[PDB]
Amino acid sequence: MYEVKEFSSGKRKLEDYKSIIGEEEVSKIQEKAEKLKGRSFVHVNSTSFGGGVAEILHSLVPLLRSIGIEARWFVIEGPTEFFNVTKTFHNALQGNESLKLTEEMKELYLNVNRENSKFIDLSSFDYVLVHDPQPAALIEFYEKKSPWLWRCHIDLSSPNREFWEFLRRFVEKYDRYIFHLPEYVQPELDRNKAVIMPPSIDPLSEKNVELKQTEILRILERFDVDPEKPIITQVSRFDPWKGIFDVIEIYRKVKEKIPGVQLLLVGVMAHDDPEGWIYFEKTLRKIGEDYDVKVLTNLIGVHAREVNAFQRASDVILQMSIRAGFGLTVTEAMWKGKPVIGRAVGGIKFQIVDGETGFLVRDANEAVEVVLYLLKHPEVSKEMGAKAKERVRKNFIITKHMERYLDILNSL
Ligand SMILES: O=c1ccn([C@@H]2O[C@H](COP(=O)(O)OP(=O)(O)O[C@H]3O[C@H](CO)[C@@H](O)[C@H](O)[C@H]3O)[C@@H](O)[C@H]2O)c(=O)[nH]1
Repeated sequence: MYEVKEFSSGKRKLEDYKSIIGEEEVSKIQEKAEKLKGRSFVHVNSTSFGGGVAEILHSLVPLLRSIGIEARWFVIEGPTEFFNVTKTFHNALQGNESLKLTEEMKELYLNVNRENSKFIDLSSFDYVLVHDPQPAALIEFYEKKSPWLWRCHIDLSSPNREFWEFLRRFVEKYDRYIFHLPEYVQPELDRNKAVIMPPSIDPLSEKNVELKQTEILRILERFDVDPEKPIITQVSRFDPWKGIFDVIEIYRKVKEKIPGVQLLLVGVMAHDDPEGWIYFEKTLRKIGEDYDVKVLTNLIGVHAREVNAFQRASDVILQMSIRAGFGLTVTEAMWKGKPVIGRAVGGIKFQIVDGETGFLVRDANEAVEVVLYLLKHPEVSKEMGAKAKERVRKNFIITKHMERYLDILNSL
């Protein structure tokens, strides 16, 4: 078990967001964190590098720090055979009821959880929070003297039975379980000690920070994207159920009346995600030699900062997911003042206030209508964008995410 101590984001302090949230909120926040001043609020997970969760802590911990709470962050160490197993666990918990949980696995998972719990005495802190499955078992290697919270960053609606019944022996021990959406809360758990806490975006990160026109134009020209013509964009993982092919049809029907329209299919995926690269290849084969369609991925040099650009340069952003999680992508777009058009699923039906911040449609033809409408009425589009930004500012910001943590600690 290791400890971060440093923070990439730097010294993320509430003050760094004052301009973004206003002083009434910066106060409302400071007030709620005084009643917990000097407390111990530690976090435990699997890494401080590869992961959005890690990126969240790098800003969330400093923040808690700078507001009177002695927040601290510990990580778990381990051999490949542990993460490969936890990878199986991860996929098993999210469907894929074709994986087998063997004893060799349980031994390794639990053991690794044993050795890592002898480096730091988590039970000595006022509040303990554990992130995802990898360290969920730490709770039975100490004598609780304070509340322990279980933060889940994945779906648990249709979990491989075998695997859930195992992880459940540890989860049920925590005082509270935290899920992104009220569809991830497995019934085997007491819905009174369950908590809905949507993920959040950080206004000051590479992905969301506001770039300067010159840079946006440098990234645009680099990927042969004409900013002087209209642009529609869908940011997402390349898999069979994200509407990627529907989007391609919306771009084509739209393109009959607006022959200059461009489509940006943006997606960052890990190189050990064969599934996603196959679907990627399939998309290119489907698009053919129509270069008004831009397939932009990290294979070609696209990362957080380029994604930022692509979203800012978009006139309309889509999310025709058939099956979706919370949809932080819709959150980022909304925060950038863009009207979103997407199916009503997962976090997409929650974030979009149809007809106000964006539109919830049922198919591609309904999608085509609204894209033309929006593109036709840039003022209506400016309006929908402005209100969608506010919804984010008042509901899904990292500072609002933290304030949610206070509310929970103030209720123990
Ligand atoms: O091509 C991409 C796709 C995503 N992002 C970033 O990732 C976030 C969006 O993630 P979403 O695209 O919101 O992630 P999910 O597809 O919802 O992740 C799935 O897989 C997760 C576990 O890995 C589960 O917890 C989720 O519920 C499940 O929906 C955004 O903030 C982006 O910054 C990119 O930069 N490029």
